[PDB]
Amino acid sequence: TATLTYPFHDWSQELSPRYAQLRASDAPVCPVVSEGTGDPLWLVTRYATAVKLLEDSRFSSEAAQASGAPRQEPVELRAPGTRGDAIAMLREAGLRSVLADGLGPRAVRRHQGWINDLAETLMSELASREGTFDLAADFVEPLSSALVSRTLLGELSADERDLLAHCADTGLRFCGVTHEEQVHAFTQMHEFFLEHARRLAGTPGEHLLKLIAEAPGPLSDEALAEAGSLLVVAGFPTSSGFLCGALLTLLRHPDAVQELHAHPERVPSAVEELLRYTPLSTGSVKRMATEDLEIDGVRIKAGEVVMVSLEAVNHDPDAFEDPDVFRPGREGPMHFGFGRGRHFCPGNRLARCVIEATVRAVARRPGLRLAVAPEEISWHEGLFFRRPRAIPATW
Ligand code: HEM
Ligand SMILES: CC[C@@H]1NC(=O)[C@H](Cc2c[nH]c3ccccc23)NC1=O
Ligand SMILES: CC[C@@H]1NC(=O)[C@H](Cc2c[nH]c3ccccc23)NC1=O
Repeated sequence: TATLTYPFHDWSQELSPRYAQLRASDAPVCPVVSEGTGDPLWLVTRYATAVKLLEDSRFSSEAAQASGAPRQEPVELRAPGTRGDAIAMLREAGLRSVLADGLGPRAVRRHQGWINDLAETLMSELASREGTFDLAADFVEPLSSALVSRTLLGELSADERDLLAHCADTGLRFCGVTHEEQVHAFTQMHEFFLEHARRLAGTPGEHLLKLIAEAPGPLSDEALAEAGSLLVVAGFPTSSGFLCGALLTLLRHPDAVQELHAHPERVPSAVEELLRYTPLSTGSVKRMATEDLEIDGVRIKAGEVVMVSLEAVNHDPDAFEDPDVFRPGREGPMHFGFGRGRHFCPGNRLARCVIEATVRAVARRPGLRLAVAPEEISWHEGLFFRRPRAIPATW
């Protein structure tokens, strides 16, 4: 119909041109309709409006996650009949900030050493390869797998890692699998943690699941299972998608990489520019109005859901001059790659650490290049978190 359906099917790094058109329109909030559910939704694409939305206490993230809320995703992201309320269930047990605690600066200082070791080990193995090699399979996959085992869940079997990864790729989708396959993904994940979370949390290590389980009524197995599913969904396809996308951005900008090779102290700024420039989610961050309000003049009624596309905001020319240029020296406002306000990614420091290690491993080795044109890269169509099927590269 004449109301836009959402999302915009921009599964590659080419952002849908619709986002810029909506940004330039006379509306600061645009009504859309969910393709997967038919629910009405509002969509924000301007940086200035997005700041107002994500800093407004009248907009609730948790209320937008509740069953029956208008939503963009085709299937509810919980096992049927369960809360799907992991952060609140941790808060209920007295686990104030266990998430941010176990992912903050002290955790980076524990893990950054082996993270950089592993990035170097992986890249050094690639430096010995002939012909074309795959940076997705042979760099991003082992690095992200080690990240999830060592920092989030505990030492996983290869079969366990393969299983959780498949559940993430199957359930976190707008399309490409059946309804039944999508629910079975969130079923199989929840069933998986109900049985194995206690054992995983009990092994020696610093992993977040152990911290959650071993912090001060006892922690129910349903809450520990909800925490496991939370860490997979929030930590696994995001890190793997982003690292793949960041590598593509670097390979597409050899002049920038040459600068980082010569001046490695500029890597942290390049990390921030990657977080702004490289797209990740194909949907949007969402919030529910808990009372009638106006945002930039547009009246929103209690119960309505307003979305912000982080990609659209990160490419807003009102915020970032030449927004479609990858400019590591950039000194613009804070990017939205980790969101904004109360729900700012609590994994942001760990993510920055793994991104930095990846950038350094690339910048240290001149000659790395994409083996084919960018438009020939194949993409997993329909994922919430963009990811190419492979990244063929050569020296
Ligand atoms: C490059 C990697 C990552 C990116 C780009 C990213 C991005 C984001 C963004 C944009 C949000 C805000 C969502 C919103 O406002 O509704 C968020 C929230 C969150 N992130 Fe990250 N993330 C990454 C990695 C991770 C990792 C490794 C973890 C580890 C578990 C993690 C855990 C979380 C959690 C639990 C939330 C929910 C916070 C809340 O709703 O209050 N993230 N992330
Ligand atoms: C993480 C699960 C849960 N659900 C939410 O809608 C928000 C936003 C969010 C952050 N990371 C995601 C990965 C996949 C889907 C949604 C999200 N916060 C939550 O904690
Ligand atoms: C539509 C299905 C799913 N629902 C969400 O709430 C998150 C919000 C979000 C936007 N960009 C991100 C990057 C990393 C982690 C979370 C997010 N995105 C989704 O795609």
